[PDB]
Amino acid sequence: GGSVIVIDSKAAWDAQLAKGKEEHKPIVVDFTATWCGPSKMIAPLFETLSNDYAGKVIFLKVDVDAVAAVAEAAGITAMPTFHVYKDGVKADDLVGASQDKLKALVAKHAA
Repeated sequence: GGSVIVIDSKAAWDAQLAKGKEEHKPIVVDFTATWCGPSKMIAPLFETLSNDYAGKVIFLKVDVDAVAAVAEAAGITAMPTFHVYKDGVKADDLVGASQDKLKALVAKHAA
């Protein structure tokens, strides 16, 4: 899926956040579920932005079915939910399938 990194475990989740802190590059995470309509509708844009901003922003995907513990720790309630992580901690979020809002989120934290 474009440049998006599929997170398959808590261990991979921690390592990616640790690398993003090392490299001083922001991380945008898409918390998804295959039963969620809005999640499937904005996934193509998340993939496109992952290609456009490759080198500036790290893009992760967390399926709440595959890694329930990471979704629980993140406090997810609705989907799609986007989280921005800087230096290991959550710095921003965006809930909903708004296309303009997602483009603005990635642009805000890539500058």
